[PDB]
Amino acid sequence: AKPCTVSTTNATVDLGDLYSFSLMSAGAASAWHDVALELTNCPVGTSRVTASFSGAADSTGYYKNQGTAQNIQLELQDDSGNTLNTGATKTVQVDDSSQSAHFPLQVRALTVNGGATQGTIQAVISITYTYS
Amino acid sequence: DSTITIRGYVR
Ligand SMILES: [Y+3]
Repeated sequence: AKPCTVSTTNATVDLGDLYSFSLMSAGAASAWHDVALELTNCPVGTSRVTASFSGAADSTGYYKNQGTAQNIQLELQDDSGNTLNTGATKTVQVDDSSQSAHFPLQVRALTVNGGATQGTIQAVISITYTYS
Repeated sequence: DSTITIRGYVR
């Protein structure tokens, strides 16, 4: 099927400042941050959009922090609570009333082993779309 | 097609 038009070329998630005392215990994390991927001008005949997520992951399985902060990972989930680690895919239905598709996602920082250290948090997740 | 950039700091 023909591809829709990518509306969300860039999406920035600013976690802001997180303190080490709130990231000391294993499993501790930051608050959830809304992130949406939107497609438009979907051609007639194209009813499904599949997003493929890809990014550098560390030994924990989550997205590796390319920043200086140690013992910190990044997690991407859909609005249903399902984790979308690197290699994961998600399929949504196209809205034929507006010819668009949307991917309501959530992003947060977390420390799997706890003991997060001072430093920066940086990570980039690439998304590629397939249509049917 | 899309890029999600995550940024922040740990104090
Ligand atoms: Y949400």
